[PDB]
Amino acid sequence: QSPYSAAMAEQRHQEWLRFVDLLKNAYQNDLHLPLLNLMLTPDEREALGTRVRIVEELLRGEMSQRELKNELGAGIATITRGSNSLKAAPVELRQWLEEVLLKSD
Amino acid sequence: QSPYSAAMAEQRHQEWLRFVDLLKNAYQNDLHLPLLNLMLTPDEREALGTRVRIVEELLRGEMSQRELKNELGAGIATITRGSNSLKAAPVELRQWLEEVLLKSD
DNA sequence: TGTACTCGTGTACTGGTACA
DNA sequence: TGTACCAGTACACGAGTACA
Ligand SMILES: N[C@@H](Cc1c[nH]c2ccccc12)C(=O)O
Ligand SMILES: N[C@@H](Cc1c[nH]c2ccccc12)C(=O)O
Repeated sequence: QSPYSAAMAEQRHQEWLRFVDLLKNAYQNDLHLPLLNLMLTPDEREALGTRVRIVEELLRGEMSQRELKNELGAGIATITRGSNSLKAAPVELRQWLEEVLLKSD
Repeated sequence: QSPYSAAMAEQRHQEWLRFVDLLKNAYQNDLHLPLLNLMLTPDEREALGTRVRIVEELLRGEMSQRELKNELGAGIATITRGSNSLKAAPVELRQWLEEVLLKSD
């Protein structure tokens, strides 16, 4: 059993909250897409316009191969793979994610 | 019926904005990490750490130089891509980065 | 027969060398 | 001079296959 610097949410590999404070401080206005450029490949317009499009239906249909995740977008894998959402675990904090969507509780 | 996209239309690409306003709100704590991974790019948790960290230090003066780009974590193709990064932004969006470094604020 | 999951490839990442 | 291509890593984006 090794010791741990307090509990809180960030620990072991935090190095991210210092990232959000500046990443969103720009989000307030149109300064959310100026970060998807200074990094060259951040042209994730498809990795964002198509990936968000996967939960968009995963939280409603979640049937995979039936709407248009890839026939004209991109998700077939990024929409059916969502079944593995455990990777970024939604339920852990989906509680707030649903708060801004449904969180019917 | 129609998405009405003739003039302006909603907040322009609501797909990215809906993911920005929801981010900042949860970006305050760890409610954004579930989304940054289960709805953005999760293995990118390292990519963002290294994609901005290069621009972060780029404005400072390091993380790129036949040895900083590497010691940084993967800035070589990145540090160099950082130049191409201007591609997703004609020095305008990069201007927000300066807003928190030299532009003014 | 249908559908789900897993897999493929290109390249995110990571970093080295050569060229511009 | 540093990076862009290129090499490596392992994954992402994207594809296909297998089972039910
Ligand atoms: N996540 C960034 C990673 C990146 C690629 N090349 C870069 C150059 C500089 C900074 C970041 C990057 C992106 O989407 O591209
Ligand atoms: N970058 C995320 C995007 C993604 C791929 N497949 C998904 C399935 C569901 C939700 C998101 C995704 C990932 O690699 O996982």
